[PDB]
Amino acid sequence: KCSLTGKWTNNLGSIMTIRAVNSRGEFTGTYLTAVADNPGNITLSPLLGIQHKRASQPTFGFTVHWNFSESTTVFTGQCFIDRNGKEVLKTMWLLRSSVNDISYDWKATRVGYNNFTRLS
Amino acid sequence: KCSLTGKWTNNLGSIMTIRAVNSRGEFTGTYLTAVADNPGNITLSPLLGIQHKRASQPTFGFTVHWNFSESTTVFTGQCFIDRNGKEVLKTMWLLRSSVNDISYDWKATRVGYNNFTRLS
Amino acid sequence: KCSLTGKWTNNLGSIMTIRAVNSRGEFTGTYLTAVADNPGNITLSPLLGIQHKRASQPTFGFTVHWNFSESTTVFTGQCFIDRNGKEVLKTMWLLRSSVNDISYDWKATRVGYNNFTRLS
Amino acid sequence: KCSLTGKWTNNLGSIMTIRAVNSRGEFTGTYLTAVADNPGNITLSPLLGIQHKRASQPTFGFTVHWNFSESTTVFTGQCFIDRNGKEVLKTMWLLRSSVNDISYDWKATRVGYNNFTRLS
Ligand SMILES: O=C(O)CCCC[C@@H]1SC[C@@H]2NC(=O)N[C@@H]21
Ligand SMILES: O=C(O)CCCC[C@@H]1SC[C@@H]2NC(=O)N[C@@H]21
Ligand SMILES: O=C(O)CCCC[C@@H]1SC[C@@H]2NC(=O)N[C@@H]21
Ligand SMILES: O=C(O)CCCC[C@@H]1SC[C@@H]2NC(=O)N[C@@H]21
Repeated sequence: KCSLTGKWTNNLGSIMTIRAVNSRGEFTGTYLTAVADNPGNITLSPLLGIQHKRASQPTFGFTVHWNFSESTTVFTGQCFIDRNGKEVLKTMWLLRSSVNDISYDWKATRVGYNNFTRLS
Repeated sequence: KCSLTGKWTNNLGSIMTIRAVNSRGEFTGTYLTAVADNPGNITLSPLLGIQHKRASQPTFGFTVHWNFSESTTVFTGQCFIDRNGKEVLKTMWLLRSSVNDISYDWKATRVGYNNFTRLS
Repeated sequence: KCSLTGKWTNNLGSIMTIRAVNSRGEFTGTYLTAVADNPGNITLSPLLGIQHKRASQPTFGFTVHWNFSESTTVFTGQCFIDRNGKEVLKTMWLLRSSVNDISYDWKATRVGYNNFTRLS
Repeated sequence: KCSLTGKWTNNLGSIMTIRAVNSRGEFTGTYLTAVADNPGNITLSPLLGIQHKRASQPTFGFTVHWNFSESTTVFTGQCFIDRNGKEVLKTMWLLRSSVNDISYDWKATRVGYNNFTRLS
């Protein structure tokens, strides 16, 4: 069974650390992004999410509340286990920026991908 | 100040309730989707997320762990307040399906929008 | 049968004209966005796309080459007709910005929706 | 200057062939996807798009009209040139399925990425 607990890195070099997954599938953790709109401001930021519990290759989602900007990212994906037991998270994300008013909403959401593997 | 705690409906007819937002911006709630891949299976599903606390029109994200499928959705957006104090959540979402192995990952993520308004 | 040829407006106030659709489903047209990163620079921009021909409610895609920035948008969606013969294009888009090198690629793609109705 | 003319493969193994880019940046080509909802049906399919012309690392978009389904995909991205002259297309895509009526629109759009490099 793939659990999100542990430390992961992604293809951009970001690191996240996920704590214990509870019996509902909820987890917390931290996220250190390698990149940002203003990378001189980056600080470690909290995440909160839910994975499925029964599945060996669960889907999941989490939210990162950036501690250094007004933005928020959500990630969703699936944990896959290889025939050799190696785990990969395949994800996609939406990065929501804060805009001044509803007339600017159209420009507020970026999209992308990230592949994660275990640090150790 | 635009608040997330309370009862919301979206443009598809789905409803959600969001409980008290704590000092870290974290919240839980319950989501009733009006639509699904298999709508005869729909059950109430928990959500867990984080909003920004200081901002009057905060960005936020949350995860919905569907209790009736192997899928997961994440929503991100911003809470706007107009001149008369009417709130709207402008959101975008990613809906992740479970696929059998990594070679099917390409097809696993749907995207869309939802505009939420306060029930009553 | 839902036709794309003609003049459309979307929920942001943008307008487009689409010319005759050929036997292969290919079409050209002109797009006037109501919004931009630098709205003082907006000029009319060409579009080029393909729809399905046989379907009464065809899917389609088109590219807009912005004539006033280095960005490009793609739209995809479906043309629906209701009981009274009213057409709507339900679309989603990706807006690609130019970045300096591949290390900035992660931030280069915005996503959103647009609903179009026929002008007159 | 990166021109999209030539043959490319992506990370899923798909192949596309792009013909001459005209002075407006328009191009046609063909796309042989490695994967599909029903891979037993895959046939070579046409594409039509636009790239920017002046830029050495242009943004672009194109539409693929699948010749074996009612779906359409759009891709947008940028062509990057390395310090060694090697070219990569970084893209993201929206895959629009045909649904029966507007009430199913919410489930009709998949999203993903693709990285392309030159065949030869
Ligand atoms: O720029 C900000 O204000 C917040 C940081 C955003 C970093 C994004 S989240 C999606 C992508 N994946 C990462 O690991 N980092 C970037
Ligand atoms: O179909 C499933 O297995 C889970 C339900 C998915 C419902 C989606 S989430 C995005 C969109 N917004 C809604 O309120 N419902 C749909
Ligand atoms: O800002 C630019 O440089 C180009 C204009 C982008 C306008 C976008 S495309 C998606 C959305 N829908 C519209 O009608 N306009 C915006
Ligand atoms: O399944 C279909 O009806 C049409 C084929 C879709 C193939 C998609 S397009 C996005 C992704 N990238 C590829 O090279 N192939 C898949």
